Amino acid sequence: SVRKRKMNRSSVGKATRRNKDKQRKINIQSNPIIAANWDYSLTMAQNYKKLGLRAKLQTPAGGKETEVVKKLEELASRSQSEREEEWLEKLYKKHGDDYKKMFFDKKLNIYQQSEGDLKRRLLRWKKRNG
Amino acid sequence: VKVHFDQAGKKVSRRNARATRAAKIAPRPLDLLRPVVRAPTVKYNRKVRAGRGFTLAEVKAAGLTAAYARTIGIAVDHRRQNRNQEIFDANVQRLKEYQSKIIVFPRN
Amino acid sequence: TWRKWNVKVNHNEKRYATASAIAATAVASLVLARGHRVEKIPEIPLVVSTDL
Amino acid sequence: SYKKGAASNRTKFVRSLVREIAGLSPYERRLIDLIRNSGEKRARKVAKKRLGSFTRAKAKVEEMNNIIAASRRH
Amino acid sequence: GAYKYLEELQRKKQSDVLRFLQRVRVWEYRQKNVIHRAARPTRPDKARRLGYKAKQGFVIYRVRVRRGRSLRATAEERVGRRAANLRVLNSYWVNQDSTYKYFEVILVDPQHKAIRRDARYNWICDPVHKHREARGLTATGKKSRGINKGHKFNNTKAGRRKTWKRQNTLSLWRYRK
RNA sequence: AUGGUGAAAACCAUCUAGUAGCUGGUUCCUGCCGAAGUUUCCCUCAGGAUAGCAG
RNA sequence: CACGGACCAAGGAGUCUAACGUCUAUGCGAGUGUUUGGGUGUAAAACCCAUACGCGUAAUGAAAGUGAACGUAGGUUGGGG
RNA sequence: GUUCUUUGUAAAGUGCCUUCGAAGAGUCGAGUUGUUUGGGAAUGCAGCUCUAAGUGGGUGGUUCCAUCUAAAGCUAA
RNA sequence: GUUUGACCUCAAAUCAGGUAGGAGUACCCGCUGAACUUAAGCAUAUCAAUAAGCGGAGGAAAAGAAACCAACCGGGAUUGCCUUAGUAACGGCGAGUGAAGCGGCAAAAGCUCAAAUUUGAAAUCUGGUACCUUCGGUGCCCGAGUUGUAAUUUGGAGAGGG
Repeated sequence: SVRKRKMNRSSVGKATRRNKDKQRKINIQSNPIIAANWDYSLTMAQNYKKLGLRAKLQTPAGGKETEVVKKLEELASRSQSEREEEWLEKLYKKHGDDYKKMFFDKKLNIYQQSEGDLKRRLLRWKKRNG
Repeated sequence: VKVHFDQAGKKVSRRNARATRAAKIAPRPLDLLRPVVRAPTVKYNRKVRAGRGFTLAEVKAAGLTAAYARTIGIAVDHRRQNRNQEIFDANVQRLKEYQSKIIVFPRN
Repeated sequence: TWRKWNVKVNHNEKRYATASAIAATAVASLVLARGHRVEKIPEIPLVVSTDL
Repeated sequence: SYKKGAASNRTKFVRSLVREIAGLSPYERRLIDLIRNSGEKRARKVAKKRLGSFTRAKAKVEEMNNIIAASRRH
Repeated sequence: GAYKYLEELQRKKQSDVLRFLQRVRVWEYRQKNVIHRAARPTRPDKARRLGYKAKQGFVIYRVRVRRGRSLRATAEERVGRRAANLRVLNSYWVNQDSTYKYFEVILVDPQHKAIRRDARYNWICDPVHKHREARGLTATGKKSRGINKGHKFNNTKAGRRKTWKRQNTLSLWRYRK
């Protein structure tokens, strides 16, 4: 070759890259419980059977719980705004619990929300307050 | 004249590709849960094979939603139709069994 | 490049060959003829304990 | 075709509105006169030659019949 | 809104209203250059349904081509050479003469920061779309390449040279078939 | 033929290892067997279709 | 007749592949073929294999069909043994 | 893993009930002159002439039935 | 108002910020296109939807989420491999040319516009400039933009409310 002949001849050197070992021994990255329980001497499919978890959901072409309990372990384990709360205080002190009067009201209930909207927000308000 | 000298090479290529996908998609099983489908044409109708994707109907009957189905790794097809009754039953049972097996991790 | 490099074999014939090859390992005279200084070995076929 | 292509009051309105505001094309200008003089028979002949198929020319001459009848009376 | 009325108005092309607009514009476009920039698209409904937003970075070049290879693709190719920084998106017919045909080809500036942002159009900034018209990757180019789906397009679906090279070169495996 | 360079009809590079009803040449030993010189139509002229002789 | 040979060293010409057969050997046998692939591996080797497909296994016809025991799957004559 | 901040009558999702509900034209197609193919139902494309429809339109199967929704665009392996 | 002012259009500049050319070219995408050679002379078949030439890209490209294939107890984006198969089919049936659906596998991922009003408030963006924790954020000014920029929707429907 023309260009390769110069690169071998020059005193610049070549951008030598040794990256063939890393193409096989790939570290697991996305789960810490797996990161501890993964034998790199074994293959992909062999590591899955060792754990318990399925490696393939289809019937595979060709031929052929210590860890899974720890995954079930990690499976065992919103408020309202200041204006919204203060606005609900105005409605409750005015009417009480008359939602029909509350939604036919114009001065306090400006955005013409339904009975179901106002009462739901009042239930959340009655949890944080009286 | 092409020669496939790389038959051994490309199997090692494909295996390492699956190995990377295993490393990156750590707890998940590399591929999506595909349906069970009856093949077309008089010659092949006795054969029952892996289909592309389920349906909105099969997904809805299983007890989950279409957009959510894809996030849990169920392949969903929208152009496929549920004409046969036996195929419909077999796929619904396949999903319900799959839903008993899955362990969906929390987002916290 | 497109010379026939690899050879297709019958899978059964290939299995026959390995069975024959295994059978010939337990003969002792056949092993001596093949090479292998096996005069001072206790018995054939030689089996060592699993702790090896 | 569950979503085949229902009537849609708006689309019908727009099509008929444009149908009059645009006026008439030269072949149609000839065609409507050809209906009143030479009859619907020869009108379908000229329309079939002008357009592609006869199935187009039927609905075309039928549309011209609707235009002429609605114009003079109402 | 109006785009339904315009859509239907553009159907009746030889009708009295649109006939008159043709004979005025055909004279006006002959006064101007072969390849020149229109400030706004004359058929804006068509511009939209071919992917034109009236924001900074979109350009509508008007182009003139001779009559009697395809003319739509030649129109796009001519503006590609003149406006090299731009990327051809789509083109459409506006007006024609006995001697010439006119197209209003729409372009996008990939260099303009209003396009490098929004994700609906930032795909055109990717270097794989340099001269889409010079490779027949536009609407009219893909049309002339015979690329659709069906029995009709069997010999020219995924590259007519690709299917030829596949069919007329011998393939041999390690363990021969 | 394609593409190019030169010039008071040319050359260079590829297609092209172009196509031969042919010319010249074809690389170790020994043993054993061993011809034919032609029948009949495809018409023959060319190439063969067959029988004969040697396995 | 003629064509080749001044001499010497080295180089130098029935090869490789595909398609289709011939015979012989090997494997198995109404079946047979792992090697497109997948699994595995001391890593282009070797070792395993799913579903299919290839060819063969049951014929007689031209559009439409039918289907092989009167039977020690025959009676005789021969016929290696 | 470790924290610092999360707000706004904010952003969605799901089931039921009620009222509506627009989808690309000098394009589809038609005749013809060339190109494309081994293409028999000019396949595909281009040139030129004319040029549609909305309980629509394209493609196939023996009188219906099945199948998609062109004439806009993006996208890894 | 015989002034003046809106726009639209055409200009301008050694202004500010950019960008396009050329090289490489095995692969890919377009465009253009011979002849020696094969059937007997050569118009097709045939060299050949080749070579040369021209234009354009990238790490791949192209293709792609059906206006698809089918005729079945239906499949379901695209690409590639195995097979279908040297089959259908075409070819002075001859040199011969030569698919495709199904099936097995490799790899798998879907979505964005245009479409009917934000109309109780262009909710959007460019640029300049001042700072900041600078592949950017914020304030302020300017321009674009109603000949429609944002949010909401793309038939798998969807939206309005309850």
